[PDB]
Amino acid sequence: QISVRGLAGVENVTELKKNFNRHLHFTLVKDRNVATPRDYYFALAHTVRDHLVGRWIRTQQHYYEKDPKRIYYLSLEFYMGRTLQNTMVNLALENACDEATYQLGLDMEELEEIEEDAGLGNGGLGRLAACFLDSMATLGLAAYGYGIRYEFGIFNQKICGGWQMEEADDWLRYGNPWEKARPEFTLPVHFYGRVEHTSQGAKWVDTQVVLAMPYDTPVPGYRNNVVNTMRLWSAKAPNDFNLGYIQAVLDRNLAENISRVLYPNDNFFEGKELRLKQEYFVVAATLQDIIRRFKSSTNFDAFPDKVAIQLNDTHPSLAIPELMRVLVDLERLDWDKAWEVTVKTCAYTNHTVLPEALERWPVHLLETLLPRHLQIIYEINQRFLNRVAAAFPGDVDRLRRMSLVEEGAVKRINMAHLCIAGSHAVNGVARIHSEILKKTIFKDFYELEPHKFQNKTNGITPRRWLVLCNPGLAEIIAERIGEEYISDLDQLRKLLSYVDDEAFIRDVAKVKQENKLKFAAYLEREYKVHINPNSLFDVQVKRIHEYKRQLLNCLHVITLYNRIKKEPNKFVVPRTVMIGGKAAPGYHMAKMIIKLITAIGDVVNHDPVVGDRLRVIFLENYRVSLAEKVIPAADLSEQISTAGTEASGTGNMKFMLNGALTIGTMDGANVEMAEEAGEENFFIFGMRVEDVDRLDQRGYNAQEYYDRIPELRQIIEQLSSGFFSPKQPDLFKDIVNMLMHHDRFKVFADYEEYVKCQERVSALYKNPREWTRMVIRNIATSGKFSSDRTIAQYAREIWGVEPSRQRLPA
Amino acid sequence: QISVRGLAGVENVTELKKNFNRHLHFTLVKDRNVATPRDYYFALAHTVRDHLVGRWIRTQQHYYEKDPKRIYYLSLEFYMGRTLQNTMVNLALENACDEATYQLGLDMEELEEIEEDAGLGNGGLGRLAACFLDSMATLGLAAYGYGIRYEFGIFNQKICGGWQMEEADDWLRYGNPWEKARPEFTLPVHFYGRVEHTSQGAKWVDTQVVLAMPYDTPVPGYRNNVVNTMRLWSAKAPNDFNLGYIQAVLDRNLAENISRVLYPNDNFFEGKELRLKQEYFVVAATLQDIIRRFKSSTNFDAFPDKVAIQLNDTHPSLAIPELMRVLVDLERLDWDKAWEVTVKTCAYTNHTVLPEALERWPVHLLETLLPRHLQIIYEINQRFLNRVAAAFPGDVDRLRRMSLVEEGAVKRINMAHLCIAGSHAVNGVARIHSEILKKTIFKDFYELEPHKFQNKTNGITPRRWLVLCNPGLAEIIAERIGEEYISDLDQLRKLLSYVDDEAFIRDVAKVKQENKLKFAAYLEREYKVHINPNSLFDVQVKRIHEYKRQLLNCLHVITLYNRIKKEPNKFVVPRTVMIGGKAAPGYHMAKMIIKLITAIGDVVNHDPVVGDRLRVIFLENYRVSLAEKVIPAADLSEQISTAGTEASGTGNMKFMLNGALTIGTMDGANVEMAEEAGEENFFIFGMRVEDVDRLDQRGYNAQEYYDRIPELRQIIEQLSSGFFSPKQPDLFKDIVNMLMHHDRFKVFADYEEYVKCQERVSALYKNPREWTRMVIRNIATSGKFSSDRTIAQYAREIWGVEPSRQRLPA
Ligand SMILES: O=C(NC(=O)c1cc2ccccc2[nH]1)N[C@@H]1O[C@H](CO)[C@@H](O)[C@H](O)[C@H]1O
Ligand SMILES: O=C(NC(=O)c1cc2ccccc2[nH]1)N[C@@H]1O[C@H](CO)[C@@H](O)[C@H](O)[C@H]1O
Ligand SMILES: O=C(NC(=O)c1cc2ccccc2[nH]1)N[C@@H]1O[C@H](CO)[C@@H](O)[C@H](O)[C@H]1O
Ligand SMILES: O=C(NC(=O)c1cc2ccccc2[nH]1)N[C@@H]1O[C@H](CO)[C@@H](O)[C@H](O)[C@H]1O
Ligand SMILES: *Cc1c(COP(=O)(O)O)cnc(C)c1O
Ligand SMILES: *Cc1c(COP(=O)(O)O)cnc(C)c1O
Repeated sequence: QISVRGLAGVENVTELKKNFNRHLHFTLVKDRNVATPRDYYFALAHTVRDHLVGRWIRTQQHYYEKDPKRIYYLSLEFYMGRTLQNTMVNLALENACDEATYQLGLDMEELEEIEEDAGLGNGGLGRLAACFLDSMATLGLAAYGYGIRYEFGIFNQKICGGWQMEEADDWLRYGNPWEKARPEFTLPVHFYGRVEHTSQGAKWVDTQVVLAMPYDTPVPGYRNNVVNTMRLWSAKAPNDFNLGYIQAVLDRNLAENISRVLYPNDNFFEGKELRLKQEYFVVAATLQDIIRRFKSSTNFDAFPDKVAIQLNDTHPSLAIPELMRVLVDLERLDWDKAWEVTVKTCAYTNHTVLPEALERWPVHLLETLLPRHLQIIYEINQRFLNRVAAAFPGDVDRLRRMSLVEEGAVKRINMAHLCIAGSHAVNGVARIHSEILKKTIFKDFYELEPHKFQNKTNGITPRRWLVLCNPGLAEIIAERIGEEYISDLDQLRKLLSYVDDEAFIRDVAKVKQENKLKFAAYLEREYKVHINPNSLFDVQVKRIHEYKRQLLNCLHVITLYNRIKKEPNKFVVPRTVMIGGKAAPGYHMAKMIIKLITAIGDVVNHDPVVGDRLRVIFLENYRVSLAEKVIPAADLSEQISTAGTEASGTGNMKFMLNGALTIGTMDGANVEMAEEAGEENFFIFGMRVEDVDRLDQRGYNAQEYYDRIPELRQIIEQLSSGFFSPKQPDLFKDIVNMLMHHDRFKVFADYEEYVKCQERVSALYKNPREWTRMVIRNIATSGKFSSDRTIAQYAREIWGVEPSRQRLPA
Repeated sequence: QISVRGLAGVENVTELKKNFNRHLHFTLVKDRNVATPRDYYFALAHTVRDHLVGRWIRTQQHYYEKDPKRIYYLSLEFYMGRTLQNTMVNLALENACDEATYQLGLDMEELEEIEEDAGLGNGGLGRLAACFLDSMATLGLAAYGYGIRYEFGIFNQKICGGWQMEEADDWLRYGNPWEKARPEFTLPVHFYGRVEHTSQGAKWVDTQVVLAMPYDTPVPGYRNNVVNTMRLWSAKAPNDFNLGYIQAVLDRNLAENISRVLYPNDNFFEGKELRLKQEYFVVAATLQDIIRRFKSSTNFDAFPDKVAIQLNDTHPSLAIPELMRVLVDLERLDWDKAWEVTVKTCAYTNHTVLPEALERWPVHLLETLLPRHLQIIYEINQRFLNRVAAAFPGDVDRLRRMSLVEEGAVKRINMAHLCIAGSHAVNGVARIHSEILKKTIFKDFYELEPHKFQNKTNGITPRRWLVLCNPGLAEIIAERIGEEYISDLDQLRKLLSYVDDEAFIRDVAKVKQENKLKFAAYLEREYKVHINPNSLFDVQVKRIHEYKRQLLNCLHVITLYNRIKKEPNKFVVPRTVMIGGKAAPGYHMAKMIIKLITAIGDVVNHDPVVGDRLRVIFLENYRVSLAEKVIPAADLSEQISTAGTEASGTGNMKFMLNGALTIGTMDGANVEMAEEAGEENFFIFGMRVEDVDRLDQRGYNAQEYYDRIPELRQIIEQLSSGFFSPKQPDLFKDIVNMLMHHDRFKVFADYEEYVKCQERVSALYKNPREWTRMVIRNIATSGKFSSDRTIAQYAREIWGVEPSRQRLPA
């Protein structure tokens, strides 16, 4: 149908049809008489999967022959989403499969909706890992993603009586065609025990053993015949575990619980033992795998020349002391040499400056679970602090600030401090964030070792986030500038010479309208909710957090409602306000915010005077597959975090690429997005980082804003009096109390500028031609935010490897 | 190589080779450079599996079109063993696969040894179910085996310091190519809750739900293109289960523990809640499946015309009240009609008369777990006892004897009584056993309903137990009488005209010698134990039980040792005495018996004066795959249970078919085996059932035998003094105490006759020609003991269906 989806050659279509029928018969044990849509999905998945095999085997043997430096990306989260369409896109099989299925009497888009998301992440950090894998394969790097195969990913969200309910994400129930179990490569992981000091160094003895069984998933590059590997570890009990008899067999569950479920708390670090076990589990199994592969190429001087380990936050930070443990205790290297190798091997990426999110493990937990690692951490700390003392003589407070060990009621290990000490490179994820790290939380470390600190601005893959989710836009771009931009996104700059092109203006607006119509139809069919497709689609989708200020959006919504009620017969630009995202199960305030959004909808959506001029919808179960639907449909992207709190954001980049305009603060990557597009093409409002600092020095008094802004006062009175909860008048008392007395994120301080800025959005939307021209200026300058750019920078500036767009033979 | 293994056609071999290579590549994601023997096994399994698919689909659609009466075989145990060779045998693919693999540079026999046994049973009862499935498919019956997919089967046995150690049988670790998961056919099973009595009958409410997910395994008939199904249920938690958050997800393990492990206690009924859950789990899921299939052919009058349910012991006895529950509470049938349907549908097979093995469930357990079923059981009991009272007026003691409810400290439900009341047919498993049921434990029930009581003598499948395990014997038989005997075992009678045939005598002896050489080589390679292949192979393999009298065998072994020590320079017929079998983990005496056997070996095997004249070996980890190796190698089959205790035995039949002579009591099927072969061709010794009864009336005094038999006295003195345990002199005090004071199975009473009979065995073995002639007379009369005969009798006399050897189109 469309060019970017590839060729549907007669020979290919014929072969796909027969292989589909072969799998339906031999693999699924079904015929066309009893087969269901799910059976058809699986037949197609197996058919497409077959095309990966040759490339997967030959990519891996190519790495063995050429022996390049290997990149190991360690993460507790990989937010992959669906695999079928992405695989077809990267193999140029989409049109051929569409034709093959069509000739068999099937709708491929219907089959695609059957696949479960691989939801092995919470949000941004997990999705970044996924985009990175796609980019590393596209750029021909010898890269491996290592993580945990959770039996249950991020919970499915149900909304019941306006409240979030959590249900288990049983994503493996029907099987996973994309993984290959590798039981033959199972490795042991050790826990508990004790340290014995002998004549020839320390020995870690009397341990309990859990087995790590790998499952491999192919990661195809974009049309370069490269297929890399994501290896996820699953926990298995040894066969003599607990070996009255029945109970011993049942108790195997305790060991296997390590890989059972993803921790869904992305707001607040909780020092839970099971989480610590998960972190060591992935680190210990992965490092054994790395060392084995290195030995199968005695001398560890060349280790950092052949191995790079990237730590996705501090979650896999135990890699540092584990590598030291193996090198010192098992390989018998001297400490100084092992440390040199470790530092040159490891690099650390930070994703937030919020203090409550930072990992600070109680010493007593590490003492019991990982006694040798604690001893190694203590030794690292002493040697590090001796360096600090030598560089800054007499600065005793610096010594306590920089220590890996934090004193207090309970002693804790600061895992970020461990990561900085043990890595040759530390990076933030957007320019402003990286600067904040050097000026604030890691200031002391920057002063000691300035060369370690870098920036790597985040990005998104244009395969999933344009070609896959928005083929209509990809095609109209391809018609003008060709197909090369898909792996070279900077080429989008060529679209600037089309800003006054009448045909292109019409085509861009048409694609958006089609996407909006499709999403409006999705909402009616799956949820029975009615929306006006002609309204401005105002979208805020992301995890629910106070710092992300969904509450500020709520205040604007109520403002618009109140203004309509005051002047009913005055024209306003119609809006559909959509808010979606999951709340961490133990985050009370976030759960209250969800209830508020639904409560506002209950009032607004049923007011006859409002009509179709304002609609408020909570998008249930926001996840990767839903993002792929809603982002192409969006007109306005809400990126409204308090300046200095969102490290980067990546949803922002997805919206920019797909033809939405952005209303945002100068926070995270918003700054660079505005820099690329031009400030005149961005709806920028509110306090800058410097303004927040000034307010903190003075003291934030929310009462001041309440007293001076009548429209804000009305909203607070409505919330407190029970206007949005008639049967439970004091339901939102916690929200009001927080806003008035304990608001860390200064919601009231940005209220006036936000509402005014929103008025300017509505003004521009009244002029469809000028709206679309500004959209074109955004899409055309989105090139910097390709994860291909991000990965090329990691490769050149941290890992010491050169990317390549050269094809492997098919 | 050999005729019975089929043709190796050029076209077939070529196609098998290419499909092997296709699976190694696409399915296993390997090439010949990195593939291991295990990978090669899996490639072959997938290749052979492909040949089942068409036949499996067309068999099932054939049953849908013809709509014959369906047979449902309900069992908690299916002892299947390995599947690869059996599938090849039944599809006539063995020679072709042998050639295909040979041309690829692989030894098929080496690949076959990689497959894990499906050890989903304890012994005889579980293996009977497996042989029955094979026979039902071979006889063209529309039959379904229903059971539980245990994650862990019967434990692997390790011998450490002479003691049994148990380790988990993790049989699914590398995957199971023979099962097809059917998640789409998942059904709910209900537990706990309470009964509510409304205007329109009882309702079972407030239950907890566990899901039953089926896995289907193909059961191929012998070269008739029939492929039936074994459906095994796996336990799954519902997605809202327990739905702080983390714990709720982890707690899903509690529901899923239902299908975790096979109970290994085959000696003593233990009223454990988890076992009760397993029994209801299989019954509830199965009956829903049956009713659904019946409705997809309103009127349940035709139910017994279309459905037969066979209960393998009382383990699935809850089928009776569950069927009543569905018919009365859900379908709204009146009680009397539902009861008529139930009785005509169900039949019960008993497997033991030992009181401690009979299921007697505490009422309090059923009250809590299955409150509606208990109410139904009470109603069944009242109506049944009203019938007893009408037939035998004034016989008050008969009423308490026949009650389903047993009074005492704790009230219990006798599940055997439930089965008899609710079944139209009750059978024992050998003629003597069936007679014992009518004269003793079920005497009252036989007097009330004599027409219900039947015999169905057990059998074994000649596919697994001759063609598969002993191809050399199968071939020499086939050379004389053709191939038809494999599905018509009565044809073996034709071999009687070869008893004086010099060529056949030589061929039978040669095959035995080859089998003995092969097994002697197996013992050296896998266990490093040395045996003399020229010695008489004296074998007792079966689960360790006091009633099976491994201890009597032990006494004979020590007798032979003592006689050698007394007269060292006298010739004795050399023997290798092999004893193998698992003990239930909580059966102390059985564990002591294993230790005794190894302790005897430790003394006997290292005595220089003995030399190679006597060797005692404990065969570790006895299981189906090991039985297939040792049985063909055996000269003497030990079947020495106390008369009246072994219901049938089936190991006895396996040995008879494979050219061993039998030393045995007149117990179980031994009686019929001796009847078929002629008593002159069997080594029969010891008390008959009548002799045991006489001794019980008088009182068994072991001291009498000890006082009157000097050779027995010596052995007891050796055991007590610490001759077989020098460092732990009183190790065997428990065994001596039991034998002297508390022996339920009268070991001493059969000692003298046993030793004398064993002397006659040795005498015959000195004459190779006459030994072999007697062997021929045994093999030639083994035909009755085909499970094809057994199943034909069940079909005609219980199920009301006619078997067929007619082929389905390929
Ligand atoms: O597709 C699958 N087929 C079989 O397991 C199967 C076909 C067949 C034919 C005859 C006899 C036995 C047979 N068995 N299995 C799925 O293969 C998926 C993709 O690898 C797995 O994720 C999933 O766990 C597994 O259920
Ligand atoms: O997604 C992020 N963090 C987590 O998911 C997270 C789970 C967790 C568990 C325990 C302790 C800490 C934890 N954190 N950070 C995002 O990471 C994205 C990728 O850099 C950024 O764009 C975005 O600004 C940032 O908020
Ligand atoms: O044989 C199997 N192959 C795969 O799972 C597989 C091939 C492949 C190629 C590219 C990308 C992904 C891929 N995945 N799976 C086994 O299939 C067996 C037989 O059905 C199962 O018992 C067992 O659980 C399962 O591991
Ligand atoms: O194998 C048998 N029984 C069991 O495995 C068994 C497990 C179990 C658990 C709880 C309660 C009772 C239990 N029992 N019985 C054999 O069943 C065989 C098949 O009929 C006979 O040949 C043989 O004589 C007989 O001993
Ligand atoms: C991109 C993405 C995110 C990250 O969004 P931010 O707005 O940058 O926090 C979270 N969840 C999903 C499903 C995503 O796709
Ligand atoms: C046949 C068989 C049995 C039953 O043997 P009996 O001697 O009849 O108790 C037990 N275990 C296995 C593995 C068998 O094959």
